[PDB]
Amino acid sequence: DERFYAEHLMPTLQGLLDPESAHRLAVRFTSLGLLPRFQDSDMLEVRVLGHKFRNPVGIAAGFDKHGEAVDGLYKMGFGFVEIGSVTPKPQEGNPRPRVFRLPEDQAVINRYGFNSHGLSVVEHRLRARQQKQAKLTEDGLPLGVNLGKNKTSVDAAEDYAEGVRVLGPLADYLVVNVSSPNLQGKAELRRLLTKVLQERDGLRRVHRPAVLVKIAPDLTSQDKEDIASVVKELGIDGLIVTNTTVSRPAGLQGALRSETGGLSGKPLRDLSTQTIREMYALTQGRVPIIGVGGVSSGQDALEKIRAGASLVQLYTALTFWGPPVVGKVKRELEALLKEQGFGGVTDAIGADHR
Ligand SMILES: Cc1cc2nc3c(=O)[nH]c(=O)nc-3n(C[C@H](O)[C@H](O)[C@H](O)COP(=O)(O)O)c2cc1C
Ligand SMILES: Cc1c(-c2ccc(-c3ccccc3)cc2)nc2cnccc2c1C(=O)O
Ligand SMILES: O=C(O)c1cc(=O)[nH]c(=O)[nH]1
Repeated sequence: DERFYAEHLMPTLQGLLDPESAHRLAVRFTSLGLLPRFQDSDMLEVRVLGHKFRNPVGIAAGFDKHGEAVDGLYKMGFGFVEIGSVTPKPQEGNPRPRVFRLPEDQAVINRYGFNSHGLSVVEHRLRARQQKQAKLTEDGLPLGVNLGKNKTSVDAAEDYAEGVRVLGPLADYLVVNVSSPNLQGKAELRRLLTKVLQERDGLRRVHRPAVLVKIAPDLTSQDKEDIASVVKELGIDGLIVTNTTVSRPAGLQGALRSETGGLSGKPLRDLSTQTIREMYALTQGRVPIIGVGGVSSGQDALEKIRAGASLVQLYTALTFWGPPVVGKVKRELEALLKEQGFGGVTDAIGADHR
């Protein structure tokens, strides 16, 4: 069943379809609940900032950009779902092809360019299931919403504020995405996050989400220091670490390795894990981190948890392994936690800094 997807059904779909087309079909299948069938280990439960997560494996932003398949993503086994990026006004993104497969590297390059249905459409989609989500979140399945700016946009801070106001009420956490491959200084990021956090605080208590920043793996050491400073200063709720990389590590073998765009998957794994490690030390383990980048196995997840991530996201591994990947990562993560003498996931967060 997991062997069937990895060895036969998934390679066949890839052989028959352009990646963006296959992305669209995946979303359709998931939206209709056409999914295969592991559940409910108490070791895997984690309570980040008080909110409780049933397992720590979520679907990264970008797969369900417009909130069309949220329920089917929970049905796949994910412990939380993140949708987006959503831009305020609708925009078409970049011309096609804009998604490229690097199978020799177990990697993807994409330059979607924030194709977004827009805040209004996503709002209605989320409003159509708002009370369903309330009960889901209560039973350990929270929802996150990832916000972008429009490309023709004038005030970037205004775009993120609109997102906070329109979609903040529907979200358990919000993500200010400032790390798309397709900002000036520390004082500029302080001005943006201060506006975002102010709009957030103006929402009613039961509609007041956590606010996380999502950062690139391509930051200089000074950028990471600056983010860490502003994050602790302004009381940002967390970090998502990392987005895709505009770097092109050596030894990438795919023919399409020189396409412009963000590289995801295995070649990002350890670069992503080292940024977690770095951001966790700079914030004294005081800020929750969702680790994302190249994760496709228990060991990939545990390395990021030991590095300081309280939760992990994946995306690219789903395009190779199919929906069975979620069960696989969960099953392995529980086995290695035991093996290594951890009581649960919470016992392991940051365990590498002792
Ligand atoms: C095709 C594609 C589209 C993506 N779109 C977004 C996006 O809209 N917003 C965002 O914050 N990240 C986006 N991402 C990045 C993922 O959220 C994730 O950070 C990145 O792919 C690294 O994870 P992975 O190697 O497990 O896929 C996208 C990634 C891919 C591959
Ligand atoms: C194969 C695939 C998938 C994919 C295809 C099918 C399924 C699936 C979902 C539910 C049931 C059975 C299969 C999931 C993901 N997504 C993608 C998403 N974004 C970019 C690229 C891709 C690709 C790709 O061409 O590399
Ligand atoms: O083009 C996009 O929509 C996009 C791609 C990506 O890799 N990361 C991101 O934040 N946005």
